[PDB]
Amino acid sequence: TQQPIVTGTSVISMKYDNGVIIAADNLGSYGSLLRFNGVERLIPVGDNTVVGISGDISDMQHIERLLKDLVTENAYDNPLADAEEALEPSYIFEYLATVMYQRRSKMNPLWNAIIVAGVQSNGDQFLRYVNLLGVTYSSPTLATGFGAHMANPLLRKVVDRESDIPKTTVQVAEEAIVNAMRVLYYRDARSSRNFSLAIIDKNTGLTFKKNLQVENMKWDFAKDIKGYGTQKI
Amino acid sequence: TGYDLSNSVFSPDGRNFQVEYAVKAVENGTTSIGIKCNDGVVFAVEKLITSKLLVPQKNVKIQVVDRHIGCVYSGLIPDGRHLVNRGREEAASFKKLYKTPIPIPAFADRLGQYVQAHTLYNSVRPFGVSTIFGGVDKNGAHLYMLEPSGSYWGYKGAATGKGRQSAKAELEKLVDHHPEGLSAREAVKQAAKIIYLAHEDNKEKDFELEISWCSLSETNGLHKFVKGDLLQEAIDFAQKEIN
Repeated sequence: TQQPIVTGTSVISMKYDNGVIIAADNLGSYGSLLRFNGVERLIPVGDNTVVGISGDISDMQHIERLLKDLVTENAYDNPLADAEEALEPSYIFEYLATVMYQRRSKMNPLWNAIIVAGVQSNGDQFLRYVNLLGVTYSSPTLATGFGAHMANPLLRKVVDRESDIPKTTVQVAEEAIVNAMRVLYYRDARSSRNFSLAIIDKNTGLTFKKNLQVENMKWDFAKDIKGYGTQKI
Repeated sequence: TGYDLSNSVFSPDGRNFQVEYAVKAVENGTTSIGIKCNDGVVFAVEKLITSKLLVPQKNVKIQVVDRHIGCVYSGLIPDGRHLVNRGREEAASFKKLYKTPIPIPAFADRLGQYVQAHTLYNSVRPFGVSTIFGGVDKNGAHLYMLEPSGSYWGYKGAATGKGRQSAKAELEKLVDHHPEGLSAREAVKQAAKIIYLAHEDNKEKDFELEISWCSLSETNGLHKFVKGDLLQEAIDFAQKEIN
């Protein structure tokens, strides 16, 4: 039985025609206090997977170490560690999904929601969710926390079902993700303007973008809003 | 007498005959060497091709520990694997607690204490391997050689197996002719030659060469296997020297 302390908010993601996009802000909240501002919540495993983690940061840091140690262990007695026997997104996910459920079953969970985004060796897109309860699911768009309530609706307008994935380009997909991150900044009280975004493409590979900012924000209309009803001045 | 029948028993000399008997198993094994260089280490080993049926390049004997340490050994191969499995546990629990990857001298003692522990009781057998290993850490490059007794030292060059004396003689010449230091790419070529020269003591069956290396500049401090063009370049260099 835990209670989360230092926390990370929404992780959002979606599939497009050649791969997957995943994003998460760089904030480590401490309740209402916006305590830490240089937190990287997207962690790449190899050159073909990115694990996005929300929830308790101390448990995120534990998961980082497990993934780091997984890469090491995979290399042992493995001549094809950088080729045919390299780590797949599906391997990395299932491992995490096992650990998450084992910990919830011991009544001592890793207080996290995790999205494993990547591209398999055969070129297929991989995107799957797992959380502190060991609940897993997959969808063309996945999001945690507030992202589930606000981002998914916006991302589903682009990719509403499986057949929309080949029609969606990386430019369109990234634009929707960046738009969603702005909406979350408007409305999520535990979000920050600064964020990281990662693109795993089957052709161009892993592109990890750091220090992005929410921009093109509409605040001008606020000047016209006076009082809460009757007040004219 | 009967002092040699049980492990951990002192003879009247003050010797543990069971450990010396384990050394005989090491002496019986194939040749393996280690060469310390400017900013790293190089490991090489003789792989006897018993038959045509052996798949080339697919019976790897050199093992990696963590991401920065290389291990090679001569003698009873399974014993060497058991030792490396332990090393990996030791290295993992070090990194787990102290964050930093295990230093090579620290790692060397972890194996040393474990092998030494197998000379303390009659319910276990001493290790039938001499292990040459090392890597690059915060303090630079380190090469070690560990023996059945648990004895290990730091080395400029190390050799063990059936062609150890031939290899040692060739290693001593390098140390004399290169006081300022040997480069990583040079050490790989020399390693190949020395394995070929040490193969004269095991020349019934022909062999397969296998080399690995850690180097701060060449491999970025990480352990990697020497493959493809770099391997064939080293083989050709060795072929030219024997003739």
